[PDB]
Amino acid sequence: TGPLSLRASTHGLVINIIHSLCTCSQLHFSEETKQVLRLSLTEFSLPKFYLLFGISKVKSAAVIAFRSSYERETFALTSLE
Amino acid sequence: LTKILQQGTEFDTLAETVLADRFERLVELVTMMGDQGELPIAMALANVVPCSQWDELARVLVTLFDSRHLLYQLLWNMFSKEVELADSMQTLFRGNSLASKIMTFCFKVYGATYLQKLLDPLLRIVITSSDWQHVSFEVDPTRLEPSESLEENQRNLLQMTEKFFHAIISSSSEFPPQLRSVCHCLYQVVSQRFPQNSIGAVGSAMFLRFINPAIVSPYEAGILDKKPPPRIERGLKLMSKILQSIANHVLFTKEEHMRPFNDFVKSNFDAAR
Repeated sequence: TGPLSLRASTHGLVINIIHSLCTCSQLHFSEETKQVLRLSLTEFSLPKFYLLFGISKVKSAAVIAFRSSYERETFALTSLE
Repeated sequence: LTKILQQGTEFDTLAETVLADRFERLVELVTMMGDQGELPIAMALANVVPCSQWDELARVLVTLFDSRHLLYQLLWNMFSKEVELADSMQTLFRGNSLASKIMTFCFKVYGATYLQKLLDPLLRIVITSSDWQHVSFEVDPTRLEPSESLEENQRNLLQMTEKFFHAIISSSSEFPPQLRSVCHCLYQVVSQRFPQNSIGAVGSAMFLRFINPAIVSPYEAGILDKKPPPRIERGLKLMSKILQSIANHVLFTKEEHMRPFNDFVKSNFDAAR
């Protein structure tokens, strides 16, 4: 929902959430759990999840998350599933 | 530089690979642990090393056996020596010895995050609330100024003690697994040593070398970025003394002003246990 910047920011939010979820000593997770989270981070990095998140044609979400410093597509509920 | 740095093991020199293999063989040389007996290299280095390097030895040992996942057995051997080298239950591990240096380094490297997360809210209560309250903390009648009241300071100190202690008892659930393994390794060999208050010596050492040093010196721990006012410092020293007396399962004797606090100390014996 919203322009390109907010959608890219949402994607970066999801990536940072998983990244901080695996790289912190507070939770003291198991090893296999860290393996499946590491797999999940890779699968969210895929272009398929870019198209799920509404960001298309953009190579790097992190670049256009800050692009001002330096709605046409419809939304389908199966992607939300 | 990244793609160069993760290139692999085909581009390194013969000298580099020979050096790596020789280093690895030396690391394996230490970590060979024979059946039914303690590890030989550690037994040699425990009894050979001069005192000036002792702590440094402890450090590299803690860096080694943990990375080989064998830290439990190293601690087992060290404590297995220390339990017979020390006789009195009070004198166990309190003196300067290699067991003390190793467990001190273990506390410092492992429980820093847990200690900081436990300690900063009880600090922040003192930083703002009791600071504008400016509750005094002098309990020695000779050190008491005439303007201050003895009983009010004692009540403030008491309430502060139950707040800190109940915070720790609440955070009983939260420990890193490695620190718990260290405590278990200590407890098993201590129970082998004596059948009386095997848990008690564990608790006394636990408050002695981990908990109370942060309480006396919060600024030195790095948890508090500023030096606190000296009244708070004196009060925190009193916290450390009273909690140590709780851990020792014995009440104050010399301090008459601590005698009313002995009832609260002996009241919390079973919960601490």
